[PDB]
Amino acid sequence: TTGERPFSDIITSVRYWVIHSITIPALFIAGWLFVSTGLAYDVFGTPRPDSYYAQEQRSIPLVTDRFEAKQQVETFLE
Amino acid sequence: METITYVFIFACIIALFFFAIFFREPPRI
Amino acid sequence: TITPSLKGFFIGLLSGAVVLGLTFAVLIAISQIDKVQR
Amino acid sequence: MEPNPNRQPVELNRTSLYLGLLLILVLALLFSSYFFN
Amino acid sequence: ARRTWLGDILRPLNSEYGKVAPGWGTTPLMAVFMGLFLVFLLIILEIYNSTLILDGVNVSWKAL
Amino acid sequence: GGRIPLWIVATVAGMGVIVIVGLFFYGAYAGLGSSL
Amino acid sequence: ERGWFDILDDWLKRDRFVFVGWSGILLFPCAYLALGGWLTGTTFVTSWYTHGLASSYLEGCNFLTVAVSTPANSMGHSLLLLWGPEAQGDFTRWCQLGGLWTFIALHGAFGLIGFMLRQFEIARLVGVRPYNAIAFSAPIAVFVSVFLIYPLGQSSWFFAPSFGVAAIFRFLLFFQGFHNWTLNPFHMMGVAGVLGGALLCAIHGATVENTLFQDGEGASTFRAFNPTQAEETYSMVTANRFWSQIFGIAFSNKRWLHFFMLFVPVTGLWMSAIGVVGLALNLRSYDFISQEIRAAEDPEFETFYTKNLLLNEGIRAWMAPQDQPHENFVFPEEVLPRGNAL
Amino acid sequence: YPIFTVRWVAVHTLAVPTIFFLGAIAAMQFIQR
Amino acid sequence: DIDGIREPVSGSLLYGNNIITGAVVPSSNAIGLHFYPIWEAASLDEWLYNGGPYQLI
Amino acid sequence: GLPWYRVHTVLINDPGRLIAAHLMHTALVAGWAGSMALYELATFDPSDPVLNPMWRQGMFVLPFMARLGVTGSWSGWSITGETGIDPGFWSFEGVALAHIVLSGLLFLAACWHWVYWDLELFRDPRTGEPALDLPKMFGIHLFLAGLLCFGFGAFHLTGLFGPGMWVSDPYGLTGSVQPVAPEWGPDGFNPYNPGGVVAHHIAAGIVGIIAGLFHILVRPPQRLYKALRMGNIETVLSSSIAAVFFAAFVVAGTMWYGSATTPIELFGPTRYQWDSSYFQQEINRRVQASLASGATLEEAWSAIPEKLAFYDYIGNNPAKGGLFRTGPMNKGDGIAQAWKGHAVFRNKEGEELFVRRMPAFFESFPVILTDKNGVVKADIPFRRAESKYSFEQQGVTVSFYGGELNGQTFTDPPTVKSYARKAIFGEIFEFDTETLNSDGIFRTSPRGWFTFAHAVFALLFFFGHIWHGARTLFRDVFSGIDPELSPEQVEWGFYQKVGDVTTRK
Amino acid sequence: PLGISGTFNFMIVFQAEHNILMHPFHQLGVAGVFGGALFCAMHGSLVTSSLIRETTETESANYGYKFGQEEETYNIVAAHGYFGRLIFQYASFNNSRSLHFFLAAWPVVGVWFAALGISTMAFNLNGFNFNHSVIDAKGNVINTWADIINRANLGMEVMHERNAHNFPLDLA
Ligand code: CLA
Ligand code: CLA
Ligand code: CLA
Ligand code: CLA
Ligand code: CLA
Ligand SMILES: CCCCCCCCCCCCCCCC(=O)OC[C@H](COP(=O)(O)OC[C@@H](O)CO)OC(=O)CCCCCCCCCCCCCCC
Ligand SMILES: CC1=C(/C=C/C(C)=C/C=C/C(C)=C/C=C/C=C(C)/C=C/C=C(C)/C=C/C2=C(C)CCCC2(C)C)C(C)(C)CCC1
Ligand SMILES: CC1=C(/C=C/C(C)=C/C=C/C(C)=C/C=C/C=C(C)/C=C/C=C(C)/C=C/C2=C(C)CCCC2(C)C)C(C)(C)CCC1
Ligand SMILES: CCCCCCCS[C@@H]1O[C@H](CO)[C@@H](O)[C@H](O)[C@H]1O
Ligand SMILES: [Ca+2]
Ligand SMILES: [Ca+2]
Ligand SMILES: [Cl-]
Ligand SMILES: [Cl-]
Ligand SMILES: [Fe+2]
Ligand SMILES: [Mg+2]
Repeated sequence: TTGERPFSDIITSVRYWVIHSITIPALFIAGWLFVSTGLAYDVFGTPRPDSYYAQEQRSIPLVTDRFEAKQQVETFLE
Repeated sequence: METITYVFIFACIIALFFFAIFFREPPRI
Repeated sequence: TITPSLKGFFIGLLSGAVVLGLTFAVLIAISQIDKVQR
Repeated sequence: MEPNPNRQPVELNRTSLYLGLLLILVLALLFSSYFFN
Repeated sequence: ARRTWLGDILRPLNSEYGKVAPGWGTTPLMAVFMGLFLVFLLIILEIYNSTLILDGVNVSWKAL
Repeated sequence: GGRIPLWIVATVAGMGVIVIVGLFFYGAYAGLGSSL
Repeated sequence: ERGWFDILDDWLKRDRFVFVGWSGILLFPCAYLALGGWLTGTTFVTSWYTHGLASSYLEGCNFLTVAVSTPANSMGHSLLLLWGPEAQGDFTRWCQLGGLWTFIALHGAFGLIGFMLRQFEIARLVGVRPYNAIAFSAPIAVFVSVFLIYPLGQSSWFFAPSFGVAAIFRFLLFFQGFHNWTLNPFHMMGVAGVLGGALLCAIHGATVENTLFQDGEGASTFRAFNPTQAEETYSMVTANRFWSQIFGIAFSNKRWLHFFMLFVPVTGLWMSAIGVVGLALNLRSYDFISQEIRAAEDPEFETFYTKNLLLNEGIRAWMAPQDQPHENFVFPEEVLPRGNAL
Repeated sequence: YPIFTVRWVAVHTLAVPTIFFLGAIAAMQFIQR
Repeated sequence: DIDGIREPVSGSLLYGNNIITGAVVPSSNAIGLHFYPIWEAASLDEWLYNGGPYQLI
Repeated sequence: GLPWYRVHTVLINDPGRLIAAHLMHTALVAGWAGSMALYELATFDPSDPVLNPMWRQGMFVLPFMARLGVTGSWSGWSITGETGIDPGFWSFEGVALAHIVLSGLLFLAACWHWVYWDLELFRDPRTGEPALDLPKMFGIHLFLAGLLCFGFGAFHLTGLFGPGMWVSDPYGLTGSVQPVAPEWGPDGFNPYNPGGVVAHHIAAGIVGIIAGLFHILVRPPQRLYKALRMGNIETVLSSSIAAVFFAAFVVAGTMWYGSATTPIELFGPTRYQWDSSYFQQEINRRVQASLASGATLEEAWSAIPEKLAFYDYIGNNPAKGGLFRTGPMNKGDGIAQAWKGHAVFRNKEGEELFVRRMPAFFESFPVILTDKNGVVKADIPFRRAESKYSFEQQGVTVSFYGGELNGQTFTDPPTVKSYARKAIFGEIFEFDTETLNSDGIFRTSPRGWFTFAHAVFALLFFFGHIWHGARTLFRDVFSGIDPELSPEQVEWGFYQKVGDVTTRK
Repeated sequence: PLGISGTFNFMIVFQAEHNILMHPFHQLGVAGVFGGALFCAMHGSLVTSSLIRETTETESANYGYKFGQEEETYNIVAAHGYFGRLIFQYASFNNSRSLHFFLAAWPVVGVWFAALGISTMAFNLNGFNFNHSVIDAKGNVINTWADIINRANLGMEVMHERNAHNFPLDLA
């Protein structure tokens, strides 16, 4: 009894569904594409399945230098 | 001396149980 | 000298001042616009 | 000396005595092994 | 209550219980000193943390 | 007021939850994370 | 209704669906960012560069194995600010360096401050005593001791818990093998307060539900209660008699009962926090010296205490090379402690 | 009834990223190594 | 001898335990799920070696 | 009557007896300091600041006396190993005696204030009710605190009228009490710069004098007076506990990380110095410079100070202790007597091998030797049947340079293995384990014990802050909520603004 | 074992042999006991916060309640008014019977699942195993926190009952 429209009124109204039958699927498709385009890997710097190791390297690219860690990751990525 | 200590504390706790049950402040309505 | 981390410090300080400034500007504005009735 | 009017009686009821003795005796039972080490 | 020489002398220092300045008084100036003190603590924290690194300020035993 | 009955909104919404969680379980057996 | 301060106060304190308050200004952004940083990291962010682990749905982990992991040991206790000297404003690199860890831990810390200020604020407005805020000091002591003090006493944030289901399981096992934390009497007091609290929760709920007054005709009894009713909904007198006769003692004072329900778990969590402060310094209850002196001189003397240290020794040697990659441990097969066959 | 309340904002700060994330995670179920 | 390998584990206070290390030790792995009441033993000394008190308790 | 946990509340309305209770607390604390010092003096061995300094001996107050310039005994020794010194009155013993006398005087004053509690000074002249003007008391106390803080920095720490403070080189080899000039540039904020401690006191002291004058002269805003309940002494308890927990967390941190006020010759080395092999790096530096300039290996290692080698040993790391492993570090590994010298391990081929050191995390650690590239070359196996790297197979030997064993070489494998086990701890020492019946198990130093107690008390004082802050702001509902409380005031939307009747909707 | 350290021995071996931490029934037990403790503190604090004023400041408020009195001793409407605002109105109970039923049910159901966790790991249906679940494009194993758990479990496994196994598998 704080004023706002009751949730049960909103989610059973035709107009809620007209707005949301477009916004909900649009958001979901945008999330889908953020991954399917590969963009998620690049924003966050997460390795793709082919990018954890070089072909013959077999030690992990562990960061070992506090202030030049950013440079280490850049060289590791080289 | 340690065994004595552990068994003594334990015995005090069993005595405490007896008084707390049979010599509790009786609940009064 | 302004070292790169002192410059980063000023950036952090400015960013925080701005998040706080805008937050209070907005809340003051909204409270002014939407007053309780007495 | 004139009496101090801030004085108050203090109480510990029987249940509190029992709860308190149980706390102390069980704390002792728990900590004694570490004290003997 | 008992009067004494020293209590007579000190009486004025304990006579303004409850006395206030009107309204907000010096609250805004206090706020400025508080903000400056927050910034001061942040600075000494970041230097100790090595998040803020300053010319001629080697945070270690070894130049000190 | 509402044109769409609450029991339908619930049923459809619940079914949607089952589908998306179902998909996440399928994914435990295929592609990344599948051990294969 | 005066100056802007008092107009802002009015609006902040409106009776709405989600109460805001002055505390809301700290709470909401901090809780939102802690939770969102957790969902963002577990969904998208790796731990390859800090731990050599995959940790996100993106890389193939499931709800149990995802985490936002701590930064590399080389980061020490860096605040690891986005604009700081490590990431220098590069968001991608900041994610790869474990910046989301300190982001979550610190926003989470300020958020808990805001939640507790919320408890005080709402209590003051509604006119109740602030015991809920007081009780919440136990969550606070636990968060601060385990997520801040513990790693501050160790070499780096690397050894804080990582934010994840399996990551936290790993943290438990590490504390067993390295700190023998089960032997610690402050942890034992925590366990007593948690299990004793769950005990009180269960027994008090069951007792009320089973000493209810028949206040309606329904065989489903929940409708036969009214919040505004003057009368107790259940019989303290009958409840007291039942437990007095079953167990030997019983509550007779409802006020004491409810205070004790606050006291037990709050006190147990505070005790566990003190033990963790000691573990920050490796100040463990690891050993009983008299046990070791005897066992060293008498190869036929064995207790469950000596059996558990053998397990700890296994945990340390088997887990350390992958759990502490900055150490570059190489332990040749021949040095690993193992019993026969296994 | 007002439309855009504190509550409305609260609901969307959570609901909006939630749906976007759920689409991201659904797409992940088809990634192969 | 909890694990049936003639390697007896001391559980009691008088044999070198404190409240934290002490235990009544489970019955012997040689017994398995066999019912081992006192009268199954040749003596109380055997019953004790094999962890009879554990089952009774 | 009052419950047991409230007995001291009889003091809330009684300024005289509160002052008496404070005096008594102060008498107890000064008496503690006095007694603690005398117990330390009765047990302290001053004969070897190199391998048996105060922090090896469980000394807790001695380093606090030393930090501020009390470094001598009336019996003639000094903390830096001098003989025939005259400390004047202010020796360790003079400081202990001063605290015991202070204790006695404070106890007597407490008695007077308890008896003569009903002084007119404590009565509000208008109402005749007990009253303390807390805002004004704050300015007076802050002014005094500022003057003392200032004079401590300006006279004591500078040596201008006082002894100075303890300072040392970066490796804690040659510490002594020195006058220290204030550092006024940004390096003043460096925790490792002692001049910044001097500048702190001068500057913060001036600020406290000013702020104190302000607080004496300007009344609180009505707004702040009511908000913080400034007529309620419990508000001061709340904020004072907050200030004290903040200060306690700070002294726990600077004890654990080290600073110019937590010097390693007084409290021991830090754990981080082991983690970063701080002393090993310096020792190797010095040996390489000796070798560069034509020294033999024996000469180069023989030039390493015993004191430097001893810091490069895990038995001195404060993160190697146990909560119930009580007493002095000497009770564990023993009283250090002498450096054995630096152990060099070699295999049959004569390649130099290095024992992997134990990290502070590990109560036990295997023995693994690597070459200079970190490749494993030897170890001490657990299972033997597939052993490839044993000392017997690899023909491992150990030779000592410097110390007791300088010039010696051991080839017997159990003997070489015994030394390898010690090398996991860093430099190897001879210890007296008999005098104290030492048990061989590592304890922490005063650096560890201090940090533990203060972090724990800081966290507990957070609770006392929250509790007294609550009591202050909710005093009106201490015994319960209004029995007539309007159900309109907790129902939703009856009021527009939560808990405000004037906003009834 | 009937002993404090024996209990820890049982737990550690059980983790080696069943990966209990990774079992959802043990996880439900944790939620049961952590949640039981949480709701215990919550209820204690909510009732305590709304006790009706019946005593003076020099008396324990507990004297404000008398054994067997008819009237409720706190204001549930006040408590609900606080807690509905702390979270939101419909997240709070105003019905004492529902509240107390929840207090019973949450820890009791969680602990039943704890018990069924142990009773079904008794028959070796064990915690989730994601050891080497994440593999890169070539086939390299990419460790997750589950693999680090595995390494700790292996330490327990190889060391426990160090003289009792003659053959390579521990099959009970
Ligand atoms: C109440 C809300 C709140 C609080 C308490 C915090 C707190 C914090 N944030 Mg978060 N944040 C918030 C809201 C908040 N944030 C919001 C809304 C966003 C979205 C924009 C973020 C996004 C964010 C990011 C991306 C990061 C943080 C980080 C941080 C941490 C460092 C902040 C800092 O150093 O500021 C310094 C600034 C202040 C303390 C403001 C001081 C204002 C003073 C009193 C006045 C001085 C102003 C002065 C006139 C300006 C002159 C400057 C000039 C010299 C250039 C700290 C835990 C960092 C972190 O978590 O790293 C791990 C980090 O990387 N925050
Ligand atoms: C009988 C079994 C048992 C029991 C009952 C306990 C009980 C306890 N353990 Mg012990 N543990 C055990 C066995 C047990 N342990 C064993 C065998 C080991 C191996 C050594 C351990 C190892 C262990 C470790 C390593 C630690 C514990 C700790 C604890 C305490 C955790 C308190 C808590 O709730 O923290 C949970 C966290 C909080 C209360 C912090 C605040 C949380 C906020 C409120 C969260 C808000 C969330 C937000 C709303 C949204 C979430 C979003 C969602 C998507 C997830 C508690 C005393 C911890 C401890 O002592 O801390 C001091 C700890 O660090 N245990
Ligand atoms: C800040 C406080 C402090 C600190 C850091 C130290 C530090 C030190 N002292 Mg000093 N000391 C102090 C205060 C302190 N002391 C006081 C107040 C006294 C008078 C009692 C002494 C008298 C003293 C003597 C006589 C000696 C020392 C010695 C030492 C050294 C060894 C300490 C040790 O073994 O601890 C061991 C610590 C513990 C075993 C931890 C105790 C934890 C308690 C028991 C937990 C209690 C839990 C509680 C019951 C739970 C309640 C639960 C409830 C709320 C529900 C070390 C340098 C020794 C030294 O070497 O002297 C040269 C030595 O002989 N001290
Ligand atoms: C400067 C610090 C300080 C001061 C002056 C006070 C003063 C007070 N407190 Mg607060 N408090 C503090 C810090 C402080 N507290 C801290 C750190 C905590 C958390 C641990 C609390 C938690 C607390 C609670 C929960 C309560 C108080 C209460 C009180 C009042 C009555 C105290 C009494 O009669 O106890 C009488 C105590 C005894 C007869 C025996 C106590 C024995 C203790 C537990 C163990 C032995 C202590 C040992 C001698 C300690 C050496 C001290 C040193 C190591 C710190 C009084 C106004 C009570 C109150 O509000 O009354 C209305 C109350 O309920 N305090
Ligand atoms: C859980 C944390 C917590 C809670 C719930 C409280 C609650 C309370 N405080 Mg206490 N306090 C705390 C921690 C807390 N305090 C800390 C850590 C300190 C510093 C020592 C204080 C210092 C203090 C004083 C001096 C006083 C109180 C008082 C009060 C009471 C009124 C509310 C208030 O003043 O809030 C204070 C507000 C906060 C704690 C929120 C501050 C948010 C900060 C500014 C955000 C900073 C962001 C940061 C700059 C980002 C960079 C991070 C960096 C790591 C990079 C109430 C009992 C007053 C009282 O008792 O009146 C009777 C009172 O006089 N507090
Ligand atoms: C019903 C099967 C589910 C297991 C039990 C669930 C609740 C009952 C058990 C708790 C007992 C606590 C001690 C007695 C506490 C006590 O005395 O309770 C009493 C309380 C009220 O009693 P009444 O007499 O009003 O109602 C019960 C009968 O007389 C029928 O009216 O009982 C109930 O509310 C039963 C609700 C059953 C609702 C149907 C099942 C609910 C399923 C929920 C489980 C979800 C699974 C989640 C797993 C992840
Ligand atoms: C970090 C960061 C940030 C922020 C971010 C954010 C804020 C985010 C948010 C985010 C979000 C907000 C997200 C969300 C998500 C969600 C999800 C992902 C969900 C899921 C769910 C599910 C899956 C469900 C499940 C279940 C349950 C729980 C129970 C019942 C049954 C079922 C199974 C259904 C910023 C920008 C400032 C910058 C820096 C960094
Ligand atoms: C009167 C007089 C005098 C004298 C005086 C004197 C002689 C004094 C002394 C005093 C003293 C001689 C004091 C002492 C004190 C002490 C104390 C106060 C202590 C305390 C302790 C505590 C508190 C502890 C605690 C604890 C424990 C026990 C265990 C562990 C934990 C802890 C730490 C917590 C003269 C002639 C000058 C003149 C004038 C008159
Ligand atoms: C967010 C913290 C703000 C601290 C309050 C600063 C006091 S601001 C204060 O506001 C008054 C309203 O009566 C004005 O009339 C007056 O001019 C002004 O001094
Ligand atoms: Ca001996
Ligand atoms: Ca491929
Ligand atoms: Cl075992
Ligand atoms: Cl076998
Ligand atoms: Fe209840
Ligand atoms: Mg998959």
